[PDB]
Amino acid sequence: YTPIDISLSLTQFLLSEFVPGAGFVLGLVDIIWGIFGPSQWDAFLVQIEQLINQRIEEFARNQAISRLEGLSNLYQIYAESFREWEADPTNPALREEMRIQFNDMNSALTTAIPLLAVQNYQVPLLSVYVQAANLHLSVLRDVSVFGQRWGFDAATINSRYNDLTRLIGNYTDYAVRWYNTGLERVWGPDSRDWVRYNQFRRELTLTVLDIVALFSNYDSRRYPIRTVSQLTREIYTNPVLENFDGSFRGMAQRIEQNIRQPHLMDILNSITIYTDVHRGFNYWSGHQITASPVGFSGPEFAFPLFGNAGNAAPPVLVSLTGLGIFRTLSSPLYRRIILGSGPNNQELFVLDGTEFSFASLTTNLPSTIYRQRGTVDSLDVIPPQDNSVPPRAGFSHRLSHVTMLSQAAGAVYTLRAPTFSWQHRSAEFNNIIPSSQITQIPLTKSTNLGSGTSVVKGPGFTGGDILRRTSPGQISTLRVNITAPLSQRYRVRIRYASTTNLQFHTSIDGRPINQGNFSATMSSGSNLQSGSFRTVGFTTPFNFSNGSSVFTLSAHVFNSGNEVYIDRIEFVPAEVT
Repeated sequence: YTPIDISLSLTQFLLSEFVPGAGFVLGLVDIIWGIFGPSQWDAFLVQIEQLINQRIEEFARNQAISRLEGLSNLYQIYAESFREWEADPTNPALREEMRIQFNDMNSALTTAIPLLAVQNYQVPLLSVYVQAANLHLSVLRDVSVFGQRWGFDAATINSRYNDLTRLIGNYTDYAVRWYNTGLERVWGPDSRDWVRYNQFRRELTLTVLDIVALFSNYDSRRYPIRTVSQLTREIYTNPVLENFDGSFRGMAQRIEQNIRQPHLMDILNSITIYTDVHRGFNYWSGHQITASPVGFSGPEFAFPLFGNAGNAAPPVLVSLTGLGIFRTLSSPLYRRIILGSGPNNQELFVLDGTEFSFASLTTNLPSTIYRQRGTVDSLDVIPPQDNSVPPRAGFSHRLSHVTMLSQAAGAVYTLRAPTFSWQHRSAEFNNIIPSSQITQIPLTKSTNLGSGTSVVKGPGFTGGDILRRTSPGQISTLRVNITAPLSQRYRVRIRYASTTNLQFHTSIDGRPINQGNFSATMSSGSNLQSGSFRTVGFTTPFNFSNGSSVFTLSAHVFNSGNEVYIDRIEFVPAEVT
């Protein structure tokens, strides 16, 4: 198991078991920290060193691995003490131990951390910094909750919660600043650079950004109970270009521009693939996709045809079944040639096959084969989050969209390189609001946008993209399914940024429900950082009248020309005060 396999399972844990307790505490031991030896840490460092091409200087490299082993042994002491204390929480002995162990844990973290942010080696240390920072917020969150019951005085507990608050933000900002710096250091003009650039973005989303997005949930006073997030960002693969022995000069810009722009989240319904021929070689020449709005709250639309519809063989219909497409086994075809080219005998850089497999927890589903299988497996770059069940059940992402990159007009060869888009399994097909948890629903999971609302690129720490609007109006509208008894009262919070004070109004099924004044959070022309956002609630609770409702959100009472950014809304049970 690699840094990518560990990280994916950690993310699964953090998305399903985010509640203060022993289980959380021991959870972090079984997944990451219950390890002995540099081995895993050296593996975490190598994974990024060999990507940005920067091996950390020896001394610093060893010192960093050493602190990691130190934090590992100590947390193992801490976790055991906590397990015992929670069992006999009154035993003054156990309660003094926890205060002893806590302090040591905390001070070790405060010291190890800067050594994981060594000058000039900030980028390759990055996944190891994120793992420590995650541990730290976790322990600060620990006193903040059980400090009194351990015997701490309200004054220290209050200072710890203040540290937890300052750091949740400091850590978030550091990770995003360095991720963005390596990412640009890796960019280049030719296609070889794009493959490296995209690979950095891909792996660092899986091992850094996906963790950072959950840092906000450590704020114990804001998320007292089980809170549940959803990651809506997309990661990409391009079989034809990632497996090519060479490099098409100056093609990077083209490749990026081909990636679908910020948009509301949609569910893939089908792909109809078209086959052409050249020199006795059939290949995937073009295709057409059809997708539905989240929750299928709208009708199935279709995108224009990507590529060209060839006649060489009849169209193949790939239609969604099960929990989606969790695997693609691609077959790239590189027909190279020793020059002499009138427009006729040409080089081919395309795919002549791909097997699509459908996810399921119950049964083994029949895949849909387009011509033949291949050896380029998606699982090798986007692995299961759970390796104790077949990949069909432990899959971490599901296919969302397939573009089609082609050769520039005037290029003398045939390039048919489709970029595949992958969606995190957490972004559920439906928006479900149950009881006994603070359900988070990002606004990209909206059924539709209001006039003038834009889906803008996320800042890096929100787990996906965010909506924006510069004048009073309706933001968006979303279908919601309540599994909790309708008797349940809820309250809504809105994580947002705004250069102005304004009102947010909500309405369920046309009926006005909440309204309130929210204030500004940033100066005009400031660049978004964790501080720019605020998560504010409405005081008045409400009930849902029906199982499936249409929730609408709008902003008012402000001059146009101001930027308003809205990330997500949270449905908090009324009993949580």
